[PDB]
Amino acid sequence: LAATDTLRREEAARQALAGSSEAAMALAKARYEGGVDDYLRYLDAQRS
Amino acid sequence: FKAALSRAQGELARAEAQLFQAQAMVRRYEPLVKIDAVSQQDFDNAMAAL
Amino acid sequence: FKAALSRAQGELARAEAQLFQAQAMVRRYEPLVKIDAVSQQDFDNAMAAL
Amino acid sequence: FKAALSRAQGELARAEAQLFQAQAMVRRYEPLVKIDAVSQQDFDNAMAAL
Amino acid sequence: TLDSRMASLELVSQRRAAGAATALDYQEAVGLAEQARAERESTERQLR
Repeated sequence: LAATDTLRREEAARQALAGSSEAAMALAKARYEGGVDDYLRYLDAQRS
Repeated sequence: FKAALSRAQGELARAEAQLFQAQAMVRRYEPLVKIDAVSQQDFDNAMAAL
Repeated sequence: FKAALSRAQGELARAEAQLFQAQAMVRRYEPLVKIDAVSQQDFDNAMAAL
Repeated sequence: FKAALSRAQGELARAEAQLFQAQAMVRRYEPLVKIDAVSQQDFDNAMAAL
Repeated sequence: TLDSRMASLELVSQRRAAGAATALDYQEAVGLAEQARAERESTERQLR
């Protein structure tokens, strides 16, 4: 029970983190297509 | 006087090149600041540079 | 007058050195920007410097 | 004389652009420094720039 | 540590709101706060 409860909350936190990195994707891709950031920054964001 | 004119035109060309760079910077930054990809401060600096 | 010409030639030599550097930078950036190795902002800055 | 006035007006326009940028910087930093979002040193630098 | 992360997150949120920070900084602060929350869940599980 303790593991299941703590893991539900932990997965919620990790899902929020993944959503945050995906928002970083949206922004980094927008910058790259906008010609501000090179491909290296976009690829680094993808890896992250 | 032709030489002085050439110097003035060279300064003009330098200023125009800088202006083209600033215009390009602002054109790229304008849609990005709308989605907060660049700081409003950075866009304001770009606009001041333009 | 010979000294003034020497001074002006020194200034021209410095300008030519700067032009050479900018030309080399743009030559290196031109193939790289096509594969997006350098940002479009950086290429336009290099072109403005040239 | 008209050209001299135009040149001076261009210089004034650049100064006004710089003043506008500094005003925006200070306006943004003023609420932030109260919550210590920006360093007191940075706020004093912004005030000096303004 | 999580309280520190939330303090920094709120502070960066204010900085973005005032326009002195990009959305990238806000996103990475969010990710850091989520990471601290996941760490707290892991320690809670261990304690239970």
